This record gives sequence, C-alpha cells and structure tokens, in this order.
Amino acid sequence: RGEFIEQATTQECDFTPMLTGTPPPIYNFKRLVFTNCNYNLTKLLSLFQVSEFSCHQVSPSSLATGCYSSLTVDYFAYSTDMSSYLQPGSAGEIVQFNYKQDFSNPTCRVLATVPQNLTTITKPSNYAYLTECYKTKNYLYNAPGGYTPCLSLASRGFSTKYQSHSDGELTTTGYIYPVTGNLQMAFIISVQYGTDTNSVCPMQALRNDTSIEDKLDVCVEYSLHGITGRGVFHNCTSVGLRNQRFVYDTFDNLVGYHSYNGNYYCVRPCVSVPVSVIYDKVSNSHATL
Amino acid sequence: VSEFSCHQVSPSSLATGCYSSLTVDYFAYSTDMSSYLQPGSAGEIVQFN
Amino acid sequence: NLAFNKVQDAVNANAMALSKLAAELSNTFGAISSSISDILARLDPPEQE
Amino acid sequence: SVDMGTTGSGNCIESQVQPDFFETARNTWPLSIDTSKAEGVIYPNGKSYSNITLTYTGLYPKANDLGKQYVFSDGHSSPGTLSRLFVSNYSRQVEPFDSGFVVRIGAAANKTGTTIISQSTNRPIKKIYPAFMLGHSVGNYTPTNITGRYLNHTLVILPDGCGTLVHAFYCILQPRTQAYCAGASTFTSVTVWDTPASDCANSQSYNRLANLNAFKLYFDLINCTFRYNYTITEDENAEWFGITQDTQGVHLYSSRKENVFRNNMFHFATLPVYQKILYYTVIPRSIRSPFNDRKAWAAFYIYKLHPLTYLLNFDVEGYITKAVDCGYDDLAQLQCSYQSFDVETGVYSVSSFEASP
Ligand SMILES: *[C@@H]1O[C@H](CO)[C@@H](O[C@@H]2O[C@H](CO)[C@@H](O[C@@H]3O[C@H](CO[C@H]4O[C@H](CO)[C@@H](O)[C@H](O)[C@@H]4O)[C@@H](O)[C@H](O[C@H]4O[C@H](CO)[C@@H](O)[C@H](O)[C@@H]4O)[C@@H]3O)[C@H](O)[C@H]2NC(C)=O)[C@H](O)[C@H]1NC(C)=O
Ligand SMILES: *[C@@H]1O[C@H](CO)[C@@H](O[C@@H]2O[C@H](CO)[C@@H](O[C@@H]3O[C@H](CO[C@H]4O[C@H](CO)[C@@H](O)[C@H](O)[C@@H]4O)[C@@H](O)[C@H](O)[C@@H]3O)[C@H](O)[C@H]2NC(C)=O)[C@H](O)[C@H]1NC(C)=O
Ligand SMILES: *[C@@H]1O[C@H](CO)[C@@H](O[C@@H]2O[C@H](CO)[C@@H](O[C@@H]3O[C@H](CO)[C@@H](O)[C@H](O)[C@@H]3O)[C@H](O)[C@H]2NC(C)=O)[C@H](O)[C@H]1NC(C)=O
Ligand SMILES: *[C@@H]1O[C@H](CO)[C@@H](O[C@@H]2O[C@H](CO)[C@@H](O)[C@H](O)[C@H]2NC(C)=O)[C@H](O)[C@H]1NC(C)=O
Ligand SMILES: *[C@@H]1O[C@H](CO)[C@@H](O[C@@H]2O[C@H](CO)[C@@H](O)[C@H](O)[C@H]2NC(C)=O)[C@H](O)[C@H]1NC(C)=O
Ligand SMILES: *[C@@H]1O[C@H](CO)[C@@H](O[C@@H]2O[C@H](CO)[C@@H](O)[C@H](O)[C@H]2NC(C)=O)[C@H](O)[C@H]1NC(C)=O
Ligand SMILES: *[C@@H]1O[C@H](CO)[C@@H](O[C@@H]2O[C@H](CO)[C@@H](O)[C@H](O)[C@H]2NC(C)=O)[C@H](O)[C@H]1NC(C)=O
Ligand SMILES: CCCCC/C=C/C/C=C/CCCCCCCC(=O)O
Ligand SMILES: CCCCC/C=C/C/C=C/CCCCCCCC(=O)O
Ligand SMILES: *[C@@H]1O[C@H](CO)[C@@H](O)[C@H](O)[C@H]1NC(C)=O
Ligand SMILES: *[C@@H]1O[C@H](CO)[C@@H](O)[C@H](O)[C@H]1NC(C)=O
Ligand SMILES: *[C@@H]1O[C@H](CO)[C@@H](O)[C@H](O)[C@H]1NC(C)=O
Ligand SMILES: *[C@@H]1O[C@H](CO)[C@@H](O)[C@H](O)[C@H]1NC(C)=O
Repeated sequence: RGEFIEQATTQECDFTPMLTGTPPPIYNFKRLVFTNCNYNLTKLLSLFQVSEFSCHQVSPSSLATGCYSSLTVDYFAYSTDMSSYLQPGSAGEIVQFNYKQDFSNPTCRVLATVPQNLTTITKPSNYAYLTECYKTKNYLYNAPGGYTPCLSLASRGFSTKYQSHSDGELTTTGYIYPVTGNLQMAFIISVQYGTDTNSVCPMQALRNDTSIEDKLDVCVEYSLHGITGRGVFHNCTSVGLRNQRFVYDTFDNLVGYHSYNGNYYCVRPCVSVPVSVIYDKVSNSHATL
Repeated sequence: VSEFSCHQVSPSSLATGCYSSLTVDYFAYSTDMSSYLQPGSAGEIVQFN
Repeated sequence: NLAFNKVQDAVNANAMALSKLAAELSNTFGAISSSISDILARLDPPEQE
Repeated sequence: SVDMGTTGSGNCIESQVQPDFFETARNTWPLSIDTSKAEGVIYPNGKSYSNITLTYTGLYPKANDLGKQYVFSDGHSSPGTLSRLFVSNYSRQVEPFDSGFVVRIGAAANKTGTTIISQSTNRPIKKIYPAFMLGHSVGNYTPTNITGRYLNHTLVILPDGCGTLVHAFYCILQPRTQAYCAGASTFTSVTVWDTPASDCANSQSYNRLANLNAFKLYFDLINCTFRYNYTITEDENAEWFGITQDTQGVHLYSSRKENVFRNNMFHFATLPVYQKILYYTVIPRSIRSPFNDRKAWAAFYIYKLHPLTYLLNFDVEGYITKAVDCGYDDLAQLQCSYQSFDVETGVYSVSSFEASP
C-alpha cells in the first residue's frame, strides 16, 4: 500500500578506460570493478552492436532495472567467429591458456562489434592468443577467472604465427592474424548481491526518495540503498551497528534498518489475519471470528 | 531457416499433430540482430517494438 | 525424575513441530533463492516460472 | 602514471644486520590466538547481527596459533651524534601470501621493556606500525646476490607522519646505485628511518613524507598505477590490521574503523590489484632517536588466515565477543553442530574422521 525509498547521492562509474584506446589481447585482459556509483546503461549499449549473449542466474533486463553490491567487467579484443571456443566445457586452447569463465557468481558473456564511426576505441594490428604454456612438457592451465602463468613471457610480443618465447623454465607460443573490418570484442560481466552497505545502480532504475513516517505498520514495497523487498516497518529501540545499516537474523532475512533520519525500524514480512467461519446448515446462516 | 527456438513444443510435433488454434506474427527483420529478440534482452527491440 | 522429563518432552515436541514448519520456507530446493521477490527481481520468463 | 613526488638523490644510510640480537631467547614474548575473545576475526561485510549465535564460513586464524614475532629497534647513537641503523634480517625473508594474514599491533605498550640496541637499558614501550612489500615474483638484488627483491609491479604499504598516515601504492621498484642503496655493492637491507628530532618534534608539524623519502633512496618509483593515503588518530591503544585478495582486488581491514576499544576488524579499502599475490616481506624500520631520548618499541605479530568455519556470538550492540574454531577438536565440532556455546551433558555422535585419498 505504499513505497519506502531511500538512496545516497553517488558519483558516476568511470567507464572511460574501456571507451578510449586499444583493447588488449585476451591473455592480457583488462578488469574493472565498480562499487557505490551510478552508470548510464542506455548510453553504453548504444555504442555497440551485440551479436550474442549468454547469462547464468541473471538476465540482462534485470541488470538494467535493479541494483547490486558490485559489478565486475573483464574485456578484450576477440574475433566473433571464435565464439564457440569461449563456451563452458570447450576443449580448445582458449580455455586452457587464455581465459576461463568463473561461474561462482551470477555472470553473463557478451560478444559485440564496435561501429566504425561511433566510438573513440582504436584498432590493434592483429588479434592474438596463446597456443601453449608449459614448464620444461608440463602444461600449466588457467584457473577460473585468473591470468595465465605465462603472462610476463607473453609481453615480449608476437611478430609471427607460432613464435615462441622462453626464460629457461617457462615456455609459451603465440598465434596472430590481422584485424579485418570493424573491431570485435568480448565482455565477461559478473555481479554480487548483499555484500556492501551501498549499491551500484543503472540510472534508469533511480527514483525519488519517500518517507516511512506516515506508512508505519502497513505492508509497503521498499528500496533502501539498492536493497528491495516487501515488508512492514515499526519504530524500535536501536540495536546492531548503525554504520552497517542493515540488521539480519539467522536465516539471512532482513529484520532491521538504520535510516538516515536517525531512527531504527524493525522490519517484518507482510502479515495476514486469520479468518474462521461458523456455519449452520439447518438455518443456512453464518458468522465470522 | 537460419535459426529456431521453441518453448514446450517442437517443430516436428507441429508437423505431425493437431491443435485448437495457430497464431503467427511476422515482420521484416535483419538476421544479424537475432540476439535482440531473445528473452531477457535489455535493448530497444524488446522495450519498444 | 522421569515424569517431569516427560512433561518437558511433550512441550518440546509441540515446539519442534512449529519450528520445522517455519524452517522449510528457507529451503531453496535448488532454485537461485528461497525468496519469490528475489526470483522476480533477477530473472525473466520463461526461466522465472 | 600518478605522481609519486620528487625523485630521490644522494646516498642511503648504512644498516647493521644482526639477527642474533633480535631473535633471542631473552626477547621471546609469545601471544597465541584466543578465540574466547574472538582475536583476529574479520567482521562480515554489508550487514550486522544482534544478540544471536551463528556459524559462518570465511577466512580465520587457527585457534591457539602462535604466529610470528617481529621487533624494531633504535639505531646506533652517542651524545650529539647519529650513526648506523640497527635491524634484523627481515628484509631478505620472503613469505607465502596464501590466503592473507592478520597483524596484532602494539600489545605491550605501557610496559617497561628492553631497548634492543642496549641489553641493559630499559624504557616504557611505545607502539610502532609495520610496513610491507607484496608482489607476484621475486629475485636477488643484483650486485650482492641477497634475496628479497620484488620484480614487476609491487604493492607497498608504508606508515608515515609519526603514526598519523599510511601510504598504499602499486609501482615498479627500480634500484639506485648510490652507496648502501639497493643497486650498490654495500647494500645490506631495505631499512626505512625517521628522525624524531626533526620529524616528530611538534604535533602540528609532523613530517608526512619522511618514510616515503627514505624508501625513494633505495628505489626509483616507475609507472605507478595508483597512490592512496589514509589518516590515523594517534594514540597508544592496541590494534589489529588485516589483508586479503579475491576477484574484486586486495581488501584491507582494521579495528580502528568503528571502535578501537573493541578488536573486531572492519573493511576500509579495496585496491585494484588483480594479479594474484604470492609473496610478502616485512620492511624493517629503525628509528634514529637521539642518545638522550631513547625508546623501546612494541613487537608485532603476524597470523596466517585459513578458509574455515567459525561459530560467532554477537552481543546486542552488534560486536563479536567470542568465537569457536569448529575444526579444533571434537567438543568444538559439537558446539558448532548445535550452533550454541552451551551444550547439555550427554553422549553425542559427531562428524567422522576425514578420509581423503
Ligand atoms: C595522498 O594521496 C593523494 C592522491 O594520490 C596525493 O595527491 C596528489 O599529490 C600530488 C603531489 O604529490 C599531486 O600532483 C600535482 O598535481 C598538480 C595538478 O594536477 C592536476 O592534474 C592531476 C592529474 O589529473 C589531478 O589529479 C589534480 O587534481 C589536478 O587536476 C600538478 O600541477 C603537479 O605538478 C607539478 O609538481 C610536480 C611535483 O612532483 C612536478 O613533478 C611537476 O613537474 C609539476 O611541477 C603535481 O603533479 C596530485 O594532483 C594529487 N592528487 C590528488 C587527487 O589530489 C597526496 O599528495 C597524498 N598526500 C600525502 C602523501 O600526504
Ligand atoms: C544517458 O545517456 C543518454 C545519451 O547520452 C542521454 O540522452 C541524451 O540526453 C540529452 C540531454 O537531455 C539529449 O539532448 C537534447 O535532445 C533534445 C532533442 O533533440 C532532438 O530534437 C531537436 C529539436 O527539438 C533536434 O535538434 C535534435 O537533432 C533531436 O532530433 C535537444 O532539443 C536538446 O538540445 C538536446 O540536444 C539527447 O538527445 C539524449 N540522447 C538520446 C539518444 O536520447 C540520457 O539523458 C542519459 N541519461 C541520464 C539519466 O543521464
Ligand atoms: C596505554 O595507556 C593509555 C592511557 O591509559 C591507554 O589509553 C586509554 O585506555 C583507556 C582504557 O581502554 C581508555 O578508556 C576508555 O575511554 C573511552 C573514551 O570514550 C570510554 O568510553 C571507555 O569507557 C574507557 O574509559 C582511554 O580512553 C584511553 N585513552 C586514550 C588517549 O585513548 C592505552 O589503551 C594503553 N595501551 C595499552 C596497550 O594498554
Ligand atoms: C635470517 O637470520 C636468521 C637468524 O640468523 C637465520 O636463521 C638461522 O640460519 C642459520 C643458518 O642456516 C641456522 O643455522 C640457524 O638455526 C637459523 N636460526 C634460527 C633461529 O632458526 C635465517 O636463515 C636468515 N635468513 C636469511 C639469511 O634469509
Ligand atoms: C640468488 O643468490 C643465491 C645466494 O644468495 C643463489 O644461490 C646459490 O646458487 C648457486 C648456484 O646454484 C649455488 O652454488 C650456491 O651454493 C647458492 N648459494 C646459496 C647461499 O644458497 C641463487 O641461485 C640466486 N638466485 C637467482 C634466481 O639467481
Ligand atoms: C617483469 O620483470 C622481469 C624482470 O625484471 C622482466 O624481465 C626481462 O624482460 C626483458 C624484456 O622482455 C628480457 O630481455 C629479460 O631477459 C627479462 N629478464 C628476466 C630475468 O626474465 C620482464 O620484462 C617484466 N615484465 C613486464 C611485463 O614488464
Ligand atoms: C613505463 O611505461 C612507459 C610508457 O608505456 C614504457 O615506455 C614504453 O616502452 C615500450 C617498450 O620498451 C616502448 O615501445 C614505448 O615506445 C615506450 N613508450 C614511451 C612513451 O616511452 C616503459 O617501458 C615502462 N617502463 C618499464 C616497464 O620499466
Ligand atoms: C573438429 C573436431 C573433429 C574431431 C573428430 C573426432 C574426434 C574424436 C574425439 C574427439 C573429442 C571431441 C572434441 C570436440 C571439439 C569441440 C570443440 C571445443 O571443445 O572447442
Ligand atoms: C556491449 C555491452 C558492453 C557493456 C560493458 C559493461 C557494462 C556494465 C553492465 C552492463 C549490463 C549488461 C548488459 C548486457 C547486454 C546484453 C545484450 C542485450 O541485452 O540485448
Ligand atoms: C524528484 O526530485 C527532483 C529534485 O527535487 C525533482 O526535480 C523531481 O521533479 C522529482 N520527481 C518527481 C516525480 O516528483
Ligand atoms: C522512534 O523512537 C525513538 C526512540 O524511542 C524516538 O526518539 C523517535 O522520536 C521515534 N520516532 C518518531 C517519528 O516518533
Ligand atoms: C538477548 O538474548 C538473550 C538470550 O536469549 C535474552 O535473554 C535477552 O533478553 C536478549 N537481550 C535483549 C536486550 O534483547
Ligand atoms: C653474485 O653472484 C655472481 C654470480 O652469479 C658473482 O659473479 C658475484 O661476484 C656475486 N657477488 C657477490 C657480492 O658475491
């Protein structure tokens, strides 16, 4: 029967490193992490022509309309015709020696093309990836979400197909081929829920604050610094740490909230009153308790 | 045909069985925009078209 | 005394029935959450249903 | 890159490396992890609990762990003159990072103690902060073949301002060739120093860059990715500090964040260091105090973190007051199974002995 909305004024997330310069090869992928900020999703999507997406325990439209504790993006230059080599359970060199997607958090894999005139991203000369990485053969495979152990060796650069570099203990080999047409990229996105007192929010999901003072003891929808739900609020003596802002019980259900007005509110799920019916068949009449 | 995705039915069953009614919506559409028609897409196609 | 212990056991059986009833609402049964509000917030049809 | 300030010039100060005066039977002051006070426990992120007990899976020290002791000393001094620095051999030791660690700081402050430089002299003990280098690959310092050199980007954490500031930067460390510096033939250890006569003379004019200036004499800082600093309130209370790393970067924790009179550590920073940290080394400090004003410095203790299950008790205000390490013994397992510190008298079946290949 109402809405309870409280949000803090935050800065804008910094995506400029991704939108300027040359994206790296896959084995040297760049990672960005965001917390306690807002970002314009509609603008970002209009800079790219998506060719495929695959998500796990989340959907892109929910990312557009809700908030999360943090947002991690790994990105690199990647030819779209090699898409199958990034699939889970692939047996090829991409997963073994370059990038292996982690599935411990909700995650989505996106491939896209950079339109020729639209952006300030610059093209590399070649696409590139590693074909092997071994200790003298004792192969060394990527951990999920990690970097290849051969990363330092590979930074010497690759000038021809199947050129090798060694340092005495590690050896790695590289493959290169030219970029033709518009540049193509890959993005690996993951989010977390309920690990911070503040949130990351798309700009389209923001709403004006409202008060709870005239809505006590009734069921309302709430959005408190990105944490949403339904519940009934009541003014209470303060318990728990105010600077942690949220109080939970043993089942990890929210039971309290410290407001920026200075008060503490007990929180309960929406309740329903019992009803019983007394019926007499002979007279066909009824009453209620 | 370049792709198909079905939900609670298969094209071969449509070819070999009967049904109470059949509804078809159709339009011109570039195949390279296929991902924008997927469920849960965040783009302008699902929002406004 | 055994009889007093039996009294306390009767009371405890009554309490345990209710506690087991309430605890089952936190079982995910292999879904992404035990809360319907979270499921509606994070997924889209048909995966939502 | 970010500016790291003015490049160093001149010579480094000599250090006398003498471990037999530091790791000695007379300087052993053991302190173990006491779970009944929840020592070394990191508080969960983004929430709190009030007046309940529950189990929690995370990174925790092992119960009754002794850890590892470290002690810093004044440098050599005579009336009117300042001489060589005096240190142990911590600068050449390289430790595995594994899952991270926690540090107990200033536990013996307010007690009378030895001035390591002089086995007879005794002083009241003062708190001193540690300094760290953390990185992904290590080698020898090139001229002397002394171990402990950090290659490529290195994370440095360095206290400063007479205990009112700490730096945190990620840059390549390029050795200098001047006398006693990291690229010279007379180098013995990376030892940072401050001069309290000119640095800590007045609480309104604390030198916030003295330790950083000393570090820059050993190395030229190149291609730094970031430079942060955090302000600290000066006092003599015991403290806890902690560090971990995961997909989202390096996390730093401190008991000063919420209530320094409680020992719970709270998250206060995340650093964008995404390549896995494998090694760390303590950077020794040596205070150039004058001969008339000589001091004793509190030892600090490092305990490793492990992925474990803990039983946590929260009071009404939300602090963690006591804990149980579930895998320590059979009684601890029984308590964790019942999610309670108070169990009835009885005979119980518990988890069987683990059989792994
Ligand atoms: C605590 O941590 C902060 C953050 O790292 C430090 O702040 C930086 O301090 C340095 C000085 O050490 C500042 O550097 C100077 O910036 C001037 C202006 O910079 C503009 O551009 C930068 C980059 O975008 C912006 O960050 C900044 O806000 C300005 O918009 C330059 O003009 C200075 O150059 C001159 O002096 C240097 C001295 O070494 C010479 O080498 C140059 O040739 C030149 O003569 C200089 O680069 C830096 O701007 C500060 N950053 C911020 C965000 O404030 C604190 O110093 C540190 N505090 C401590 C350790 O006590
Ligand atoms: C997220 O990013 C979006 C993309 O940057 C933001 O959208 C843009 O917002 C600006 C500011 O409101 C708009 O600029 C104005 O547009 C109007 C309308 O332009 C059209 O009509 C005029 C004639 O009336 C014509 O001259 C133009 O060519 C257009 O046909 C102009 O009248 C204004 O002068 C001004 O240019 C952008 O148009 C708009 N872009 C899009 C694609 O919508 C969005 O605001 C960001 N969101 C947040 C919350 O920051
Ligand atoms: C070394 O000695 C100093 C001085 O005695 C110690 O600092 C003081 O310690 C006491 C006891 O913890 C602090 O008392 C508390 O103060 C707070 C203030 O709000 C109050 O709420 C508590 O009820 C309690 O009275 C005192 O404030 C503190 N003084 C300072 C300047 O911090 C110090 O802890 C000792 N160090 C060691 C290692 O024993
Ligand atoms: C740092 O100094 C300590 C103390 O001298 C060294 O440990 C000793 O090493 C010698 C030589 O192998 C052994 O005989 C002693 O038993 C060790 N002492 C103890 C207390 O264990 C340590 O090796 C030095 N670390 C270096 C040089 O990296
Ligand atoms: C770093 O220096 C150490 C010595 O501090 C080197 O270890 C020596 O290795 C040689 C050649 O194998 C042996 O003959 C010596 O006996 C070793 N000395 C000691 C004290 O153990 C080590 O090889 C050097 N490391 C690198 C990476 O060059
Ligand atoms: C990381 O540090 C190492 C050690 O300083 C660098 O290694 C040298 O790199 C050059 C150029 O590739 C080679 O010619 C040398 O043989 C390397 N030395 C050793 C001991 O391997 C390495 O280049 C640095 N990596 C990055 C990414 O800058
Ligand atoms: C520090 O960064 C600079 C800038 O990227 C590096 O200088 C580049 O080095 C490469 C490899 O030698 C050259 O191809 C570029 O022309 C250099 N660019 C500029 C602007 O000088 C430098 O190598 C890095 N320093 C290290 C790793 O010690
Ligand atoms: C094109 C390969 C044809 C191989 C024909 C017969 C192979 C015998 C057994 C092969 C194992 C199956 C590998 C399948 C490769 C899938 C692509 C990938 O995992 O990235
Ligand atoms: C090409 C987009 C790259 C964006 C990089 C990082 C973005 C930060 C968060 C983004 C939300 C995920 C949107 C995924 C778009 C899938 C395509 C679609 O739903 O139709
Ligand atoms: C929300 O607040 C802003 C700032 O006061 C105001 O401009 C805007 O009109 C408000 N929106 C609504 C829908 O009331
Ligand atoms: C809520 O309770 C607190 C503490 O009892 C009280 O100070 C405060 O005024 C109450 N709030 C309102 C809106 O009455
Ligand atoms: C805290 O919990 C104890 C144990 O159940 C209970 O007796 C006590 O009343 C509680 N205290 C408060 C202040 O709610
Ligand atoms: C360091 O080792 C090298 C051999 O690798 C040797 O030539 C050199 O003299 C050594 N330096 C010292 C100071 O022992």
